[PDB]
Amino acid sequence: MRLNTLSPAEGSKKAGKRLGRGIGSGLGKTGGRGHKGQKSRSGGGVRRGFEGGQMPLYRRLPKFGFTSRKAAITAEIRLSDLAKVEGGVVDLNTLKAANIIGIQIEFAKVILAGEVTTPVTVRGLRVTKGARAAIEAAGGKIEE
Amino acid sequence: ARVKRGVIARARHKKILKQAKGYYGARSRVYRVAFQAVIKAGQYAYRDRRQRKRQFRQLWIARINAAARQNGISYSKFINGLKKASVEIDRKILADIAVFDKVAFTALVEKAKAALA
Amino acid sequence: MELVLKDAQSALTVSETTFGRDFNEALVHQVVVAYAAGARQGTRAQKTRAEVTGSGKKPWRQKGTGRARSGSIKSPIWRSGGVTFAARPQDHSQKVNKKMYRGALKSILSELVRQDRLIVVEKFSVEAPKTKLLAQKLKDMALEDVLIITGELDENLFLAARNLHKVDVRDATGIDPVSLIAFDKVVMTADAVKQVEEMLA
Amino acid sequence: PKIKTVRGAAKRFKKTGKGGFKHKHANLRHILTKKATKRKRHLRPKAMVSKGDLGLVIACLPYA
RNA sequence: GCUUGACUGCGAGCGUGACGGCGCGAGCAGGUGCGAAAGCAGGUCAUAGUGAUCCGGUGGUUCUGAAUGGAAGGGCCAUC
RNA sequence: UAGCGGCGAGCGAACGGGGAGCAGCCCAGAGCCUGAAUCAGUGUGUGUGUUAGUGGAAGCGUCUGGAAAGGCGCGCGAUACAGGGUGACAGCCCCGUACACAAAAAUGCACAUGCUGUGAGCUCGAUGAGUAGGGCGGGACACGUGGUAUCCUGUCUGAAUAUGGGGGGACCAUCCUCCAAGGCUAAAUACUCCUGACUGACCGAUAGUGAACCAGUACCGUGAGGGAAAGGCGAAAAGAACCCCGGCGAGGGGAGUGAAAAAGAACCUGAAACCGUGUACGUACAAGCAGUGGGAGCACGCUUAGGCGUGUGACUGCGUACCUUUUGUAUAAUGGGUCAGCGACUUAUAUUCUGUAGCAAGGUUAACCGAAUAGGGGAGCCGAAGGGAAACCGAGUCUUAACU
Ligand SMILES: [Mg+2]
Ligand SMILES: [Mg+2]
Ligand SMILES: [Mg+2]
Ligand SMILES: [Mg+2]
Ligand SMILES: [Mg+2]
Ligand SMILES: [Mg+2]
Ligand SMILES: [Mg+2]
Ligand SMILES: [Mg+2]
Ligand SMILES: [Mg+2]
Ligand SMILES: [Mg+2]
Ligand SMILES: [Mg+2]
Ligand SMILES: [Mg+2]
Ligand SMILES: [Mg+2]
Ligand SMILES: [Mg+2]
Ligand SMILES: [Mg+2]
Ligand SMILES: [Mg+2]
Ligand SMILES: [Mg+2]
Ligand SMILES: [Mg+2]
Ligand SMILES: [Mg+2]
Ligand SMILES: [Mg+2]
Ligand SMILES: [Mg+2]
Ligand SMILES: [Mg+2]
Ligand SMILES: [Mg+2]
Ligand SMILES: [Mg+2]
Ligand SMILES: [Mg+2]
Ligand SMILES: [Mg+2]
Ligand SMILES: [Mg+2]
Ligand SMILES: [Mg+2]
Ligand SMILES: [Mg+2]
Ligand SMILES: [Mg+2]
Ligand SMILES: [Mg+2]
Ligand SMILES: [Mg+2]
Ligand SMILES: [Mg+2]
Ligand SMILES: [Mg+2]
Ligand SMILES: [Mg+2]
Ligand SMILES: [Mg+2]
Ligand SMILES: [Mg+2]
Repeated sequence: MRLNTLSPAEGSKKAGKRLGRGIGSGLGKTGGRGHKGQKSRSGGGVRRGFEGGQMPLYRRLPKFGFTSRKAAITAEIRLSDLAKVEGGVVDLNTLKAANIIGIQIEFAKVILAGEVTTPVTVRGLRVTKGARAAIEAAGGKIEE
Repeated sequence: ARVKRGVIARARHKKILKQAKGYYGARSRVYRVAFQAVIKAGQYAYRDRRQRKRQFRQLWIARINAAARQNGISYSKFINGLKKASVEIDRKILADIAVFDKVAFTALVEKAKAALA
Repeated sequence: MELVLKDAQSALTVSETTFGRDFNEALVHQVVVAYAAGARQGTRAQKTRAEVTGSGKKPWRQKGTGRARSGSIKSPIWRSGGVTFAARPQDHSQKVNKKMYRGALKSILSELVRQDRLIVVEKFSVEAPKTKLLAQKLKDMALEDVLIITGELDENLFLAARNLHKVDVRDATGIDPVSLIAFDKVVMTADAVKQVEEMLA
Repeated sequence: PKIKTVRGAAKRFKKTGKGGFKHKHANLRHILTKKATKRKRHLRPKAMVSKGDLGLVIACLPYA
C-alpha cells in the first residue's frame, strides 16, 4: 500500500471519447456527426420539442387542471415515521421536530405505508382507515 | 499542460520517409508525397503477395509444357496422365526437374503416357 | 484485537473494524486521488479570440483576393490569435462522502497494522527543541521516514522535526490518508490511538 | 445553470407512477356538436403518452 | 302505423395510424321506444360532408377561493 | 417551483427556513435640569506597526573531470534541508533562511488623557398636504392590463389627519398588522490603476502580455485608429597578439585563447524543405501515378567454400495520386508549390443513462463555523405511495347514480 500501488476498481475509469483524432479511433473526420446538416454544424440542433415545424405535442394537446396551493402544505406520513418522534405523541408540530414533514406543512395525514410497533397517540391529524387500525392494533389513541 | 508536437511529429514523418528511400523526387524527400507512395506500395505488395503465387504457377506451367512438348506430350495430357498415375508432384517441382533433370522428366512423361494408354 | 506497544510489555485493545478491516483499494484510491485534486491551485488562463488584444476589423475583404477568407486577426487558426478553448481558473476539488473518507482511513490503518508500518508507543517525548535529540531517538528506534502522530502538539517535538524532511509530526486530528500511505512508518502515541478510534469508530 | 422546464409542456402532462405521462386528449375544446357522443366520451379520460413521444416530453420536462 | 336509441354513463377485445388521432365493437348499468313475443334500436347501406392548440364566450357545477367569510378569476362538465 | 408568456420562444419570483454580520438614532418644541452621553476635529502620553537595517549554525579527505557542489569515504549543524547563486547536482563556499535584535526623523491604526466646539436626562406637548388616493398616458414590480393588487409619475385632480389613515394581490366586510408624505447611520458586500510577500498538475520565445529585446516602438494611416518582427558565444572575454593571400578590403588560412572555435560574435543544441561536392550502380530504340512482384548484371562487405547482407537495378508481370464531395471521380470536379511550427468536440453548471465505489429504507449535506482536504453544520434535496383537475381519499384511487 504505497502511492504507486493504488489502482482504481476495474470498470470505474472509462477512457473518454476524443473526436477528430484520425482514422483508427473511429471518431475521425466528421467525429460521429455524419455529413452536412444542421446537426453536423457547431451549435447545431433544433430546440427541445421542435418536431420539424409540425405542431408539436406539448402544444397539439390541451392544457388541463390547476395547481392547488393546499397540496403544497399537506404531507403524507408513513407508520414507520410514528416511532421517529420524541414522546410517543404524534402532533403536526413534533413531526416537524423529527424532520418528517416540512416546516410549512399545516395538514398531515398518516397512511398505511410501513408498520408501527408501538403505542402511539396521534392528535390533530387525519388518519386513513387502514392506518387507523394499525395504530389501534398497537396501543393506539387517535384523538380528533 | 501545454504539449509541443515537434518530437513526435518528426518521428512520424521520419518513419514514412525512411520507408520511401529509393523513390524518385518528392517521393523520397517530401512527407505529403512520400506517405502516399508508401501506402500505395503497401497496397501493391499486399496485391503482389497474391499475384506472385499466380505468376510463379504461370511460369512453372509454361516450363512444364515446353519440356513435356519436347518429350512428346502437351501439358494438358501430361497432367492428366500424372493424375491417372496418382503422381502428386506439384508444378513447382516438375518445372525444376524439367530444367535441371531432363531424364527424370522423361521418366515422368513416360509414366503419364503409360497411364493414358 | 490488540496492538503491542513497541517500547512496552503492555498492549492496547482497539476496534477490529477500524484497525482490523479489509483493504478496499478502490475507496482508498478515490480518496487519495481526491486529496491530490483538493491540493491543486487551479490558477491559470489563456486568452480566447475575444480576450486577445486587437481589432475586430476584417484583415481583408471577403471576396476578390485569392486569400483564404478571414474575419479576425485573433482567430485561433492564426499565429498570435486566441486559444480555441482557452482555460479559465477552475476548482478541481472533489466531494468525498464523509463515510468514504473515514472508510478509507480505517482501511489504511488496518493495512498499516497488517504491514507492521504502525508503531505504537506510550509517549514520544523530546526534551529540548533540537533535531539532534530527535534524530538520535529515531536512529535508536530504527526509523528514518516516519509520520509521528501525537495526541497533543508538543512545541519541542514539532520544531525538532521541522528540519527533518522525512519526519512529519501531526496531532491526531491532523491525519490525512496520503501521509499515512506516503511515509514508511507511522508512529502513534497510545492516546492518539484513542482519539483516532473515537474519530473513526 | 439549471435546465429550464418547457412551461407549456408542464401544463399538458403529469408524471405517473411508472415514469409515464398522462395527458388530456385533443378534439374536445370546441366544435363538439357534430362529434358523436361515443367519440366525445372516449376523449374525456386522460390518455398516456405513446412510446414515440416520451423522448420529446422527457426532454421538455426534466424536473418532472 | 307508433314513436325519439340522432339515449346517458361505461366498455371485453380488435383494426388503422410515426404521433396527434381516427375507426369497429359485443356486453354491463341506468332509463326509453317499437313489437303479442323472440328481439331490434347508442342515428341514416357503407365508405366524403372537415380544423389541433392557444385565447376567449355562454350555461352548469358552493372543486379551488393568496389573513379569514365571501367574491373575482381559475378548474371540472356541457356547448360556442 | 408559483406564476408571467404571439401561454410561443423564453422570462421567473416570494413566503418561509439555514447562515455571514448586526446598532440604532435625530429633527419637525417647550420647560425644568445644563453642559453629564456621543462621534467630529485638534494637542499630548504610553504601547503597536510601517518607512532604512544588525547578528545569524556547521566540511574535510580522496576519484573522475576544464572545473566538483557529483562518486567514494569519514565527519558536523539544524526552531535554519525556504529559496537563489557559485566552473556539472552544496544543509555545512556565498547570499540568505529559522531564530533573535534594532530607529535619529516622519507617519499609520489602536488606547489613555487635555483644549475647543455638538448635546443628553427628565416632563408634557407635537407626529412631515398639492401629500395619500383618484382619472388619463406611460414605466417599474418574475407578473406582457389581464380578474391585477403594490411602487414611480408626465398630465388633470385631490382627502382624512389617531374618534384618523396605509397594507394584507380585483373588490367588500371583519380581524390582524403597521403609521407614508423629513432625515442620518458602522459591519457582513463589490472592485484592484498601484504596492509587498507567497503560491501554481499555468506559458516557456509562432507559447505566455501586442510587447522576455529601448514596444504601444518601428511601420501604416489626414485622422480616429491600426500595429509588428526581433531572446540564448563562453564558466570566465580568456572576444582571436602576431604571420600569410587580399584593395592599409570583404572574406579566408595559420598561430594563439579556451574543456570545446566541430562555441569566433552571421556565435548553445543546429531538424526539414531546398542547394551542392564526392564515390558506387544504373540511364542516349525509349512511351504513362514512377511503385509493386519477379529478376540478371555490377560494386561493396560477409562467409573459411554455401545459391545469404547492403547499394544500384537492365529486362519483365501487375498497376490512372491523395483529400473532399458524391448515385458515381484517374477524372478535364474541389483543396494543397514544399518543409517546419501552430491550427478544431472544450469548460462551467444543470439533468438523465451506464459503469464503478460507499452507505442503505434510508442516502447525502449546501452556505457557513472552523478545532481548515478533518470535524461540525441535515437548512434542504432525492427516495421509501399513489390516484385525482382539485377538495379529498389512500394500497388503493379516479371515473359514474353505481360498475360485470
Ligand atoms: Mg466505421
Ligand atoms: Mg464534410
Ligand atoms: Mg446530404
Ligand atoms: Mg445529419
Ligand atoms: Mg427540516
Ligand atoms: Mg496568444
Ligand atoms: Mg465537510
Ligand atoms: Mg370547454
Ligand atoms: Mg339498455
Ligand atoms: Mg349513403
Ligand atoms: Mg365557472
Ligand atoms: Mg386577500
Ligand atoms: Mg378570502
Ligand atoms: Mg431573486
Ligand atoms: Mg547581515
Ligand atoms: Mg551564515
Ligand atoms: Mg397609472
Ligand atoms: Mg398606497
Ligand atoms: Mg401582536
Ligand atoms: Mg406620519
Ligand atoms: Mg509573443
Ligand atoms: Mg526555439
Ligand atoms: Mg495585437
Ligand atoms: Mg506578437
Ligand atoms: Mg582580416
Ligand atoms: Mg550553432
Ligand atoms: Mg549552420
Ligand atoms: Mg539502350
Ligand atoms: Mg516519357
Ligand atoms: Mg500497364
Ligand atoms: Mg457535385
Ligand atoms: Mg453530380
Ligand atoms: Mg475509376
Ligand atoms: Mg491532367
Ligand atoms: Mg471548376
Ligand atoms: Mg484534381
Ligand atoms: Mg489549387
